[PDB]
Amino acid sequence: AFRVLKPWWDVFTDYLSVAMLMIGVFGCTLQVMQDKIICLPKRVQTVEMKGLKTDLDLQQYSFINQMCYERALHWYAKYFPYLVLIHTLVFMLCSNFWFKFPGSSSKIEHFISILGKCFDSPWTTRALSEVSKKEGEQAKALFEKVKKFRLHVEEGDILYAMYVRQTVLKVIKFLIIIAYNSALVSKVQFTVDCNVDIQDMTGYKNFSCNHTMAHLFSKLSFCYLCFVSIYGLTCLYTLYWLFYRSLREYSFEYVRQETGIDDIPDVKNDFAFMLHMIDQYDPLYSKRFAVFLSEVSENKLKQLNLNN
Amino acid sequence: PAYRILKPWWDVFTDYISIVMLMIAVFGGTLQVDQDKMICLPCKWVTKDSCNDSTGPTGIKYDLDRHQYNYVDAVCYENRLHWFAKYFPYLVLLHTLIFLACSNFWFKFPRTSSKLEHFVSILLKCFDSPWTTRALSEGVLDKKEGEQAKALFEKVKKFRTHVEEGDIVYRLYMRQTIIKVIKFALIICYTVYYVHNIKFDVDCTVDIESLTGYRTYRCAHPLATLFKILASFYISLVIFYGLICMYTLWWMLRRSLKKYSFESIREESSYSDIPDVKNDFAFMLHLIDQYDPLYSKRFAVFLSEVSENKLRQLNLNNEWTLDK
Amino acid sequence: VLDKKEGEQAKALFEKVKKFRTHVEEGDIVYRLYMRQTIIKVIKFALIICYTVYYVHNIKFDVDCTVDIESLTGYRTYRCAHP
Amino acid sequence: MICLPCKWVTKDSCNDSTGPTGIKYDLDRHQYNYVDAVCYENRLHWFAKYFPYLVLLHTLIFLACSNFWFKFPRTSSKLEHFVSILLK
Amino acid sequence: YMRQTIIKVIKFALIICYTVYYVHNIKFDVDCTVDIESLTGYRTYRCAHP
Amino acid sequence: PAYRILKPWWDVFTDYISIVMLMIAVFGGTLQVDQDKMICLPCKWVTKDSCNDSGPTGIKYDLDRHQYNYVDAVCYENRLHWFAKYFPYLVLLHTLIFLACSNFWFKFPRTSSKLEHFVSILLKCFDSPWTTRALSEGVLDKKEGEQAKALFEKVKKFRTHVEEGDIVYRLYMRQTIIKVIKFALIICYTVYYVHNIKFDVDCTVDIESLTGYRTYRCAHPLATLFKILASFYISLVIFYGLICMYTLWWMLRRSLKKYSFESIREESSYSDIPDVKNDFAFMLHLIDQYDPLYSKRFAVFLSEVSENKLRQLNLN
Repeated sequence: AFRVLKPWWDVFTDYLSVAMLMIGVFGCTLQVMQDKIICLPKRVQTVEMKGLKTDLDLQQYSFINQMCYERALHWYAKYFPYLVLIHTLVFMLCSNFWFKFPGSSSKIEHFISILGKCFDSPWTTRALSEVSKKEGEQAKALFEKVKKFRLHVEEGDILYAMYVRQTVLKVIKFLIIIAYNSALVSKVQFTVDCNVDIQDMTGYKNFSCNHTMAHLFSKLSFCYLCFVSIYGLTCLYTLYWLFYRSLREYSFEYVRQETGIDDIPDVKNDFAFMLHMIDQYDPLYSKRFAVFLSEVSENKLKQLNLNN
Repeated sequence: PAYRILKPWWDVFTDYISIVMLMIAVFGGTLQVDQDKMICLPCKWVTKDSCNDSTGPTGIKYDLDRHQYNYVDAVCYENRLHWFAKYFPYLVLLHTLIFLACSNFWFKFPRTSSKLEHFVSILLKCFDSPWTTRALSEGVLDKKEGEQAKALFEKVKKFRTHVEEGDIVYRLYMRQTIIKVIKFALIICYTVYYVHNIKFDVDCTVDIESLTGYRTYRCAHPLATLFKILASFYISLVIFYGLICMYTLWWMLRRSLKKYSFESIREESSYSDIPDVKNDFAFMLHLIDQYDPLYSKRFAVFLSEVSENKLRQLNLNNEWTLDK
Repeated sequence: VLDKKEGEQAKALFEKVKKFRTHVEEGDIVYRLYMRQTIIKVIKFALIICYTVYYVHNIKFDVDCTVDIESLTGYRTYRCAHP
Repeated sequence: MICLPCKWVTKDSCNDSTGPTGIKYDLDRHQYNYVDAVCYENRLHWFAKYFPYLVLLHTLIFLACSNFWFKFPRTSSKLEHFVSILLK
Repeated sequence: YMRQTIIKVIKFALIICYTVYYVHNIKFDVDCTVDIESLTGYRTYRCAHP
Repeated sequence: PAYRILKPWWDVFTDYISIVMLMIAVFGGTLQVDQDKMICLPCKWVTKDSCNDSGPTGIKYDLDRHQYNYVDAVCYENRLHWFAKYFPYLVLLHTLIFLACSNFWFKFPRTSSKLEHFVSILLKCFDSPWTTRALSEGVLDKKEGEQAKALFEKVKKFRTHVEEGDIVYRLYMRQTIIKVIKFALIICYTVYYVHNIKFDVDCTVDIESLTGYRTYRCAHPLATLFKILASFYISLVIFYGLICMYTLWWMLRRSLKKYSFESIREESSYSDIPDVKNDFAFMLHLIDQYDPLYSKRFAVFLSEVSENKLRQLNLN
């Protein structure tokens, strides 16, 4: 169960990444076959109009097309889809930066197993009814498991640091992408002027060329820019939610407002952050898992087991 | 897969219409990528940048190379051919993607997806439970069967407290339906207004007289009639999608989906303590009724505490045996 | 002979069959749908056969075209081959 | 649609009238392409152009008629319940 | 496993050596002197690899 | 799957070589279909109907594009060697024959049924707990004892049923022989005809009535690429043939129709395991060439002493 730890921003950015992959693949397959330039020499040799004869073979025309595709077309207009592909692959690889390192993955699996096991445990409902046998022994075992989890996760804070590094990397990459794409989006234009020196072959020096797939590349660039802007707004909201509330401290006072138990200790660092994650999924798991943390609940369960 | 119970006939209809519209998008996109050309022929005699249209017949010699013809084609395709004919498949594909995202947003949003999966699980394993059959039919029960029956009873008990308080699923489905209907309105306005601009014969006046020698060219867009019939088919499919979405909106407006009465269930069955459910639980129960009412018929068994007392009595008659 | 489990599941299946019969034998929505699909398929077959048989003779190889593009080409009538 | 001009026109009709030599038409390749496009658009019958698309539409209609039995939720639920009970 | 790792390292070394040595030969403008004057009429042509 | 157990290293090596040759055959076939042409220029200077070929200005041939296409097609069909045209199809056919020879062992119903029976009860003997009990050398479950006795009887019945005829061994030998002869013929004809894949081809096709020229010089675009593919195929066929000769030498090294259980009977307690023969011997040789643990775990069922320990322990 890994999808539970993914909030709305994580799946939103993932689907944005799939959209970016589709855009990059479409741009690449357009650039492989449809991308061509059409060049005509300048200053060439009831009104009856007559066409101008350039006195050029088809091979000379292809040669001019190539010289102007290489030495006149902007590199952005030729390598935009590959840049999109590379950048979105880096985005996809860094999308699960906080999911793939084995220690953090083990912490995720341990926390979700614990939270699901106490979710299935009826002792939570029994204790919530009390405040407001075999399963008792299972609840005691789950409680000592919760204490072991406290001794195993709460003292560390590596998960929060990895998440903040991943978010900062996403934000800085989005800034770079917006910057260079907005700077070079004006270079993708239909009519270009090509001044290569192939006069010794074709006889002309100045050419006017048309990038046939320039309107489509401009629309694709603007769509990719829109997707990048949405991705960056999502990452900026992620950073704002990261920073404006201290996620190294999880407070159970909101549970205390309606639950009488007050011996509940406040967890910190990794526990606090990933309980905030489960709160972002749904606060019910957190306000329900509150009852498994305090020690007077364990003492009450021990007394109940002794009486039974 | 497991969400097929939560998809009524309108959802299935819209899903298949979206599939056909996406097929139209892919077909038009491939055609516009491969064979979308614009064969342009210059007008020999012009009067104020307009073709004059003025012993066997002989061909008109234009003195134009193949590459000058290609240049004229590219210029007039870029400049004078209407944007709708050029970007019809891409706009269609974008609209299909928006429609599919709107339909499947609540299946991917974690806050509603968790509730939906919990509801589907505890209603299906409710449906195949033998206690439902034995209760609706109205001594000894299997130990595993009895423990499972009480486990699903407690699971329904906690699920009711977990879902009835909130209305996130109902509000999300409202918002998705409203967005889909306004998207249909926008599409059926703009596509219908701009569908008449996909014409076969287009005059182009692009001012490339210094590179070609002519100013006006009478072009011909080959995939104009085919794009026209594709646009008409897309308009028909969007009309069907919009009518289905307006039916969904009318269904959601007339009956308050934030309340659900088990009056029909509690009168036919002996159990008359089934409570009236509200909010999101009521909404997905209404959806299940739209799929198959007998699912909710069986699900109402676990909602009545008289059934709880009967199950507790039967389990106590089993837990405490004569021997012990 | 029969086991306790087999008897229990057979009785449960008996009640399931009775409830299924009670819930299904009320109406004929499945029969009506199958009828309607059959009639629609027959009508579609009839229309397809009529229009296709009528218009199949128009798929010819040599087609004479007269499109009036004399101002752009110089000729009026052309003979075309549809490969 | 390979279209060749009829140099001997007789009231909008092809007249169909010393080594042999080919007839010079004095037409560019692009004029030929324009003639092909116009005579394919205007004078080719709509059946010869849209026969496969009509066949595809008819096949999809037939498939929809066949599978609307299993796609309609009420009848799909009824058939699934019947299949489950009869298999059991 | 040791043999596979050794072969992979050796293959990497050879690939890097030959590819770095020969990557400069992928140019755009190449001059060809093929001597087809009997058939074409010219001897030297300057080409361009797309 | 279930048949990977009876596939030794030579078999899997030949399978991987076969799919590699299938891949290069598909590549060559796609190349032949799409980009296989030949550009033919007429020889303006001729001598006894041969290509004399004695600010420069290009030579005018006064040939249309269609006359050039006709010359290309005629010289391609006539004066281009059949190897340079049908090499990928020949490679595809040879690869299909090799794959059919490799997989006919699995498809023929008699041999496939025998293989399935062998694999099935080998898996069952692996799953048998009495295999572990016998290999270690207490308490027996009734179901476990019934399964063990049934497996012992099934082993005896199957041993009697298959040791009479060696159709599987004979089929495998025939497949190996056919594969090695195929490799010999393939390497001979491919080595002979590889030098006919040339770039410059002089064609004299006698189409002077239509084109006006007698002899033409053609360039085959996919000539050296096809030559590289032919050399790669020759290397692959040489590797396949060396593997096939090793497999044939494995057959002829020792009688695969006679398996001796001497080493296992010396290592294990049971020393009465008979020397089985023919198809059972071949099938056991194959799993010995995959993993000797299978024979170690399965030899306990053949021995009567283990049956004597079985009947004593079942009685207890």
